[PDB]
Amino acid sequence: HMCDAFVGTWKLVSSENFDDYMKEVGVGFATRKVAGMAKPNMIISVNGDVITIKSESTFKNTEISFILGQEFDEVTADDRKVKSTITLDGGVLVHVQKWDGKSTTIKRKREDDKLVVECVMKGVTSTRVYERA
Ligand SMILES: Cn1nc(CSc2ccc(Cl)cc2)cc1O
Repeated sequence: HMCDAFVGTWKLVSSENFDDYMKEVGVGFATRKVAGMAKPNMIISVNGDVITIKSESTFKNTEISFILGQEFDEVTADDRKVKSTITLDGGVLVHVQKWDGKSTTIKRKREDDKLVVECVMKGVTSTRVYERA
């Protein structure tokens, strides 16, 4: 019910430090270049307890479906095989991905009419701002 503020179709309007985030994650040069060019839409829906987040771009369409607090396997757009858990903490969707003894966290929050996505890998944060399509 509260997760309703996230539901809809969103379009990327700005990005900061995404290349640096991808470097910290271990993404190679060619994938960074093509992924960094993408202007994805993010489509979020809910059906009962199941949340679906789709990312659609010229680089790589992805779709994850999950229940809050319940681990799932995810193949990321850059082809990492990760174990993911997504929870809703104080109104923020918090997505933790674990692989090869590493961890990254993606937070999605509503701020004004934006959906702000913060991606953190060690000390490196990328901020990506989406608005309604
Ligand atoms: C935060 N984020 N992630 C994507 C998918 S593309 C992607 C590429 C490389 C990495 Cl490391 C993560 C994601 C699009 C977007 O706004």
